[PDB]
Amino acid sequence: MVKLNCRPLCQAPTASRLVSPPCFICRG
Amino acid sequence: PAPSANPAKIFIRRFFSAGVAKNVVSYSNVMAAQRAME
Amino acid sequence: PAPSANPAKIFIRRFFSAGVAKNVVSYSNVMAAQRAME
Amino acid sequence: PQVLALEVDCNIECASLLDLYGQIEVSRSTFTYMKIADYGQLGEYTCDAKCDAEFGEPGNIRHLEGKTYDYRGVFCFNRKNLQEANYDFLSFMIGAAQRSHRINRNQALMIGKGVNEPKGWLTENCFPVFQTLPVDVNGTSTPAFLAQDWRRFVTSFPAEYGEARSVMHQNVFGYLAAMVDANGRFLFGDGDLTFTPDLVRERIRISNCLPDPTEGNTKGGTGQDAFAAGSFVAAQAAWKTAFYAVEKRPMFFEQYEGGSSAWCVKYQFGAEDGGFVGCCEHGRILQI
Amino acid sequence: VDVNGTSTPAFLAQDWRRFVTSFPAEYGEARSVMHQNVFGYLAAMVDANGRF
Amino acid sequence: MNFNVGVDFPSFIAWDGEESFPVKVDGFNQFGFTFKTIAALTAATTFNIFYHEPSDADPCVPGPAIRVPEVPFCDTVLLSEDGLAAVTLPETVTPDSFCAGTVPCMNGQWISIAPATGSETNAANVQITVTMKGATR
Amino acid sequence: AAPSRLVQPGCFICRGVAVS
Repeated sequence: MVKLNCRPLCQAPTASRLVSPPCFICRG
Repeated sequence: PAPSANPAKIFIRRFFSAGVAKNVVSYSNVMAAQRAME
Repeated sequence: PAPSANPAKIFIRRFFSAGVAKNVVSYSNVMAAQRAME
Repeated sequence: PQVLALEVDCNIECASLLDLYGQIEVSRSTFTYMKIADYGQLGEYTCDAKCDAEFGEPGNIRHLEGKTYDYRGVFCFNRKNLQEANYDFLSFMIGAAQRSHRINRNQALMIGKGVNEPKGWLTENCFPVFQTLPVDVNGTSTPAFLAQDWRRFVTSFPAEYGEARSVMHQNVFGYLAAMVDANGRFLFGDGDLTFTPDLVRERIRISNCLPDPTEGNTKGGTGQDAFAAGSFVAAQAAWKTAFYAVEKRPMFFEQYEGGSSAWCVKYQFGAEDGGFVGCCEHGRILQI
Repeated sequence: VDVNGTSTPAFLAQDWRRFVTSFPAEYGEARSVMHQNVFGYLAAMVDANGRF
Repeated sequence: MNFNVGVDFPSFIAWDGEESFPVKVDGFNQFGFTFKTIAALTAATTFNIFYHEPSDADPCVPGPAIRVPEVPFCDTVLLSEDGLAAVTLPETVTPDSFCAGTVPCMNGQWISIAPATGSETNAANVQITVTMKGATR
Repeated sequence: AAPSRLVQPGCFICRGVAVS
């Protein structure tokens, strides 16, 4: 009864944008 | 007692300067004293 | 007592290095002391 | 013919990104440590009136290890001018060695590339990297970096990871303190000719040999001075657990009898050290 | 909120100060819970000119 | 009671007798080869050792094959006439006996083995594998 | 050293409401 325990070798970067609240714009 | 005012201020005006930490003996003299030991 | 803090730390910073077991006399001096016995 | 004692040198170090990383000391040149991959789930919300249970799924305990890399060099003289000199070559040349090691260790620990040098956290590229939006001007879509980003970046750190400092080149701080609103007022330090708060309280340690996105302080950016999107600006990490720097033996100097051919007294120096990135989840990178 | 042409939804600081102080007073003390990112979405807000 | 020795010193095929394979050694710190033949050899066989570099197109696929230099310790007197590391399986190696060896200094991220010219028809009767040591990350 | 410029950030305000 064999059990495997596998794992990656080459990692991948993690890019993500950093959007911020937009310009205050009036509701009128 | 101590007056803190010596007449030795003739130098620090221009002829010497404060707050630079000058060495006490010339390197020529250091080498002469070194070589007199051999 | 035991101030442990002597002004002899000038030399270990760079002029010397910790944990090397440097010999106490130059090899030239040993050979000079050797031949001086004959 | 009136030689002075003046020794103007005019050379600079960096800051030191060393007291931040977690310090560990090893005697021999091969250490090993454990790691908890994941606790895993154990037990579900089973129903009632069921004389049974479920084994769940066990966790995982990885076992890691890392080496320590060495640092050596050589320098020599001619033994003829060293006896007549108007200076002391050794005490200067020795002083020239840690200055090379202290600056090489710090940079390699930052940007080291794999083999025979500790992998720096820059080239590792497992720190999550956050890139900022570009802006519009006269239709053009130049990339920029506003104060609105900096507050967003520093605040987005997970609170449960702990308190984390920030590292950045001073040209970025000069760029931040010199920002202007619409009217013309300054954003920080309104009306005192200088904005300089105590960095230790804003937990922002400063340095000088980071990638420095504002090239020579000349790329503020409106036209052809754009930040050249894809450049490092600042980093933030709980350093006492995100990166470790190991030390084995400080530098040593040993005369090399043999190879010295009665003309060339040849000294030898070396040192051993190393580093490795721990859990690279505590720590993020801001980018353009 | 209205933007150039479309009607993209948003969330302004004025919309939050209006919500918290809109709780029936005769209910006792009432706090609020939010994700860290949401709190990190009110600090970095800009007025018309440049100000936080 | 044998353990899952697979993790904690895994291994991969480096030369199956017909084609080579690049093996990544970045995740680990120490490695070595385990030569093993399947049939009696005819003459001394020589293999070249190659180290790769991360490709510019993709950072975890190996690029071109550069040859690793040779490092003498003190006792070395042959120097292999080229300054380029190479292994040489000697004659009279019966096919129930393995042979161990490794380079004293790695470089890059990958290592590959290939039969040197002249001994390309005998290398088809040998097998070369790589086993690493503890994982850095 | 050659005279280097000192370009500083201009009036930077918006990222999503570009004027007509």
